[PDB]
Amino acid sequence: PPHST
Amino acid sequence: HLSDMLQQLHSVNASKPSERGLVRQEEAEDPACIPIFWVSKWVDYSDKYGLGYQLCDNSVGVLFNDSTRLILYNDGDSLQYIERDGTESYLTVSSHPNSLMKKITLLKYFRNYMSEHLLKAGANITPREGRLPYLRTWFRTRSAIILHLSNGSVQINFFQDHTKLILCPLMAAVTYIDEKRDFRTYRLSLLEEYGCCKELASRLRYARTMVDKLLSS
Repeated sequence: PPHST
Repeated sequence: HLSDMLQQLHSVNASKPSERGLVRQEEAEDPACIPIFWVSKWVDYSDKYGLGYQLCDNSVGVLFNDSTRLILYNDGDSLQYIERDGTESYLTVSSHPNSLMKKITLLKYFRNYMSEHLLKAGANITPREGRLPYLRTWFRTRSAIILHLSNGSVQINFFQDHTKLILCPLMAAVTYIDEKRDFRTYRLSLLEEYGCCKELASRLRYARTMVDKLLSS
């Protein structure tokens, strides 16, 4: 899923 | 302290920080005002559970879709459960609290996910010395993710260039992480006297727009 760098 | 932060941010934006003859940004630095906490990494599972994140001290927390939150301290066993109404509770995993097993399980799954797939923002920065804060709320825009901590800090992670802002109204400061991952802290009041650059000024301008959103909610 969307996540940080 | 969100109201106090709209004050400070306006004052500096109102002084046209970069619209100065000679900008002496480095003179606005204040090493003592380095943050104690900031979000290292995060994972968005709001689709089914909620949002997971890691603080710079390696502790991990999660904001569930039911408005409750759970934090696991860096000892790997101490917890802090906050119900919607803000009702804090201090427990231990090893105490095996039935009512929370499922959420503990989920919390560790985020920990494992972030631990092998993500970088730790601000890894090259030692925070100053200080209870643990928790994520109050958050949201994203086409251009960034905004995170509001319970200690009053507001963090903004920009998508395009990976530049970050960490604002604190108690210290009335801001820490700016650039695209080189350089890490600096300025005292808002001083940035108002000595000024600052063009890219730092616009970001702070975007921050006021984000704080406005945080207050209107």
